Amino acid sequence: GLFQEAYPITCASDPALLRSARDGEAHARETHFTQYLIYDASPLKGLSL
Amino acid sequence: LVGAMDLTFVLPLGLFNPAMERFAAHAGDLVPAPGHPEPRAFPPRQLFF
Amino acid sequence: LVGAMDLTFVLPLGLFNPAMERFAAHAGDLVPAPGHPEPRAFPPRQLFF
Repeated sequence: GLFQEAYPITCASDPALLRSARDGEAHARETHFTQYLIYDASPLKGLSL
Repeated sequence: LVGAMDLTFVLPLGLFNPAMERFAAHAGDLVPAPGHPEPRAFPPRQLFF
Repeated sequence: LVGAMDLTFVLPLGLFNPAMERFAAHAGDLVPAPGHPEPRAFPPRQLFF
């Protein structure tokens, strides 16, 4: 309510994209033919749960 | 000394890849069985998280 | 103090992967000899462990 902001999470359009974006974004398949992916950018990134 | 951090989250759903990012990053990858349509070529409606 | 424990287990047979997940990670892999039918696109009837 202060920044009037929000954050994404780890989400994508395919399970194929969800698999290779696992262990982090060192090799994140961020985009593909029509598909896409969002790596989590958040105060909650880097944590477990 | 315990409490709540409330964070709203944003997920774009069913949007579409822009005109530049429609590549594959390698030739042979995300390939179907040879009698199958490769469903990654149409606009996505699914979402995974 | 040397004790006991039981666990129950779930194993799937014969199921079929959903259509978004029928992909392969790479194109050239799990290929037979060049005159052979590629039986990997068949309904799975086994389970190994």
